[PDB]
Amino acid sequence: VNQNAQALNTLVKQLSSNFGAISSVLNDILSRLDPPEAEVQIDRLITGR
Amino acid sequence: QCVNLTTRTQLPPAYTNSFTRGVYYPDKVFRSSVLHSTQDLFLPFFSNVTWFHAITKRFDNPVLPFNDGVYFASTEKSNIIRGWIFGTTLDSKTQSLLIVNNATNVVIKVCEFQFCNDPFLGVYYHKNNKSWMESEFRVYSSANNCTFEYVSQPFLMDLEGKQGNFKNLREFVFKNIDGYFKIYSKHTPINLVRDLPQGFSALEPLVDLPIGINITRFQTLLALHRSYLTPGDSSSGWTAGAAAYYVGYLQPRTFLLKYNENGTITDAVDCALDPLSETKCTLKSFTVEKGIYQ
Amino acid sequence: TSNFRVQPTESIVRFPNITNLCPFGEVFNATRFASVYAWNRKRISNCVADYSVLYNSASFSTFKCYGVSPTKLNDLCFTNVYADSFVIRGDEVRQIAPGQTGKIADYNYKLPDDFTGCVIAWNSNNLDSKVGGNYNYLFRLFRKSNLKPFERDISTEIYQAGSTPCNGVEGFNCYFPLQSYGFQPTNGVGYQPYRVVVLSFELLHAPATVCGPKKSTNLVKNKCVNFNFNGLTGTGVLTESNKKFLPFQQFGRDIADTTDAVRDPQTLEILDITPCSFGGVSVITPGTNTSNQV
Ligand SMILES: *[C@@H]1O[C@H](CO)[C@@H](O)[C@H](O)[C@H]1NC(C)=O
Ligand SMILES: *[C@@H]1O[C@H](CO)[C@@H](O)[C@H](O)[C@H]1NC(C)=O
Ligand SMILES: *[C@@H]1O[C@H](CO)[C@@H](O)[C@H](O)[C@H]1NC(C)=O
Ligand SMILES: *[C@@H]1O[C@H](CO)[C@@H](O)[C@H](O)[C@H]1NC(C)=O
Ligand SMILES: *[C@@H]1O[C@H](CO)[C@@H](O)[C@H](O)[C@H]1NC(C)=O
Ligand SMILES: *[C@@H]1O[C@H](CO)[C@@H](O)[C@H](O)[C@H]1NC(C)=O
Ligand SMILES: *[C@@H]1O[C@H](CO)[C@@H](O)[C@H](O)[C@H]1NC(C)=O
Ligand SMILES: *[C@@H]1O[C@H](CO)[C@@H](O)[C@H](O)[C@H]1NC(C)=O
Repeated sequence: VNQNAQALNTLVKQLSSNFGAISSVLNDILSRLDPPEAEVQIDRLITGR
Repeated sequence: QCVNLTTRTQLPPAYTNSFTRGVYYPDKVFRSSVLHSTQDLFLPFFSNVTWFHAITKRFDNPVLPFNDGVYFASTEKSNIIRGWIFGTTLDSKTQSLLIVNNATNVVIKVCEFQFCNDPFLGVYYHKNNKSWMESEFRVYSSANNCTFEYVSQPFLMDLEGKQGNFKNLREFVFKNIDGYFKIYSKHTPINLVRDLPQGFSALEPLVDLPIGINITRFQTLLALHRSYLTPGDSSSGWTAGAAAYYVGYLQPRTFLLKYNENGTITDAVDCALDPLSETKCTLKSFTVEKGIYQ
Repeated sequence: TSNFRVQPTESIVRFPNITNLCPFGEVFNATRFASVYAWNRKRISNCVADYSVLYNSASFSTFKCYGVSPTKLNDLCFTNVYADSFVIRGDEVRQIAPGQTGKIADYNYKLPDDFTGCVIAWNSNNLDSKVGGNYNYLFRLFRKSNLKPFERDISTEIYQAGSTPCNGVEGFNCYFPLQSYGFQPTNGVGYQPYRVVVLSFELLHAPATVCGPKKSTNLVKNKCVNFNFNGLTGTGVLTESNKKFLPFQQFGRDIADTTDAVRDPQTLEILDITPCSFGGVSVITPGTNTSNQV
């Protein structure tokens, strides 16, 4: 039980990482930016997750 | 005007220990029933804090370095402590903050000041009518220019000397980050006289001001008592009264904070105090079972 | 086979009720601008700013935004916007930007590596050209060390090129770091003066002081809706909450980083946010051979 809960907690906590982008929230990247500039940072987030 | 006070005897400084004091709310987010790790400027646990007691005449008004931050704790019973000045040089060449709680109200003015050598607030006591009225304002000579000013709403306080014991403790944290002067405050009723209490109480944010000035030195302001009993001029005819305050300095540290169901900090773990605290940090818990841990 | 999701019914925008306008007139329509070595900084707060104007009008020479897109500036709420004003040469317009080292960048004005703001520059040759030479604008050339970002130097001391310390003689290998621009109408376009303003804004969890000219709508509850609380965009179900926010707190993050509670700007109410319904969808079949029912 402890191992399963720990694995899930790590999986959920991993969403907060930037992985190199400006922010870890997609809704913030989608605003503040035009698609050609947003696509690269969305790519970085996709690769990390 | 400025007068250099006399009849003051210098004594060696005194030091005491801060037992789990100086913890404040780091940000404005609400969290409940969690253990949260924060890296910020904090007062390390079990640390030397310089203790000043005005009682020789013990006119304790020394200029002190600001450093990265300040934790100021005053045990008060007669409102002797009034305010503070914060200035790089304080010679009117470099602009200086002043936060003064005068009889009428709190006044937060950032203005170039020609500060006096021995600033204070002289309150006079009359025997024919038993009352205390502020009369002397020796903080500064003149104000060249006032970029920032603020006067609060008027209020009335006793301003009367008390012959009892210290009954209230006022804790403040002052910081200058990102051109912002942040003041955190709290007050707690305690009956201790000469000992800093050993307990935990978080400090809620009080005010964030966009002062945006360079500070490397500060000074406190006291309420001077003058009456018929004390004869002499302004430099000699006075008595200090009874007051006590403590000064400590902030350092960059990591803390583990526990929130309860109501979202209030109840306990904290200083991460680099000793190995057991480091294991508590690593395990993200306040209880550690038997074994060997990396 | 697939997945099931409930879709939003409507969208709601809740922005603070401020009718004040931001003093862009003082910034751009100023009769005089300071020198590059001492740039002028202004703070703009508690006002509504429309960036649609000043972008499609006045024929600004350069309008370059780092970290934001101008079309979206109407839809964003900002905290503590700063405006920096100075006058430079044409080619130096390139130097003032993230990276892009140059004499102006090295010794006059350095932008931070991580920048979120808009640089506006326009040609003011007619205003700042004198037939005898506009010498009121000066620039720094010789400084001991590279400037840190968002820092200015006003020290005027004789620069020592090599050995033989100057001691205020301005002799051989001793030059004044400050030199006067010579601006005349009969000059090349690259040599013509240019007026530059830099708008820099900080995105912070603190309540947003400046907000775009976007209207608000009525609150709706108990339905899957889109919400735009102060630039915080999300989709979910809003309900009344019993969480006990302290007055300084505005958001709630629960255990992870996602927001689960919020404070309505206009009515100061605490709202719990829940995700819309989702789940898998499965098909039970007895086999196409037996039947086609599922
Ligand atoms: C206090 O002493 C300083 C230094 O000696 C002097 O400049 C100042 O005039 C004195 N102030 C008085 C005597 O009021
Ligand atoms: C620091 O704390 C220790 C605790 O034993 C004390 O002896 C000492 O006087 C304090 N001050 C300094 C400057 O060491
Ligand atoms: C306190 O300061 C305020 C603001 O300068 C002033 O208006 C008021 O008269 C002062 N009161 C006293 C007791 O000096
Ligand atoms: C400060 O005051 C002096 C004297 O009135 C004046 O000459 C100077 O320009 C002022 N400076 C500022 C920044 O207001
Ligand atoms: C503040 O002033 C002190 C003394 O004048 C100086 O050493 C320090 O570099 C200054 N800091 C800033 C940020 O200007
Ligand atoms: C939270 O506040 C309520 C209301 O005062 C109180 O009854 C309750 O004991 C508090 N919870 C804790 C853990 O102190
Ligand atoms: C400057 O003044 C002109 C009128 O002379 C006006 O059209 C323009 O909007 C003004 N600009 C600002 C930023 O106020
Ligand atoms: C405007 O907002 C304030 C809170 O900031 C609120 O108290 C007030 O009732 C609102 N007025 C309107 C026009 O809704």
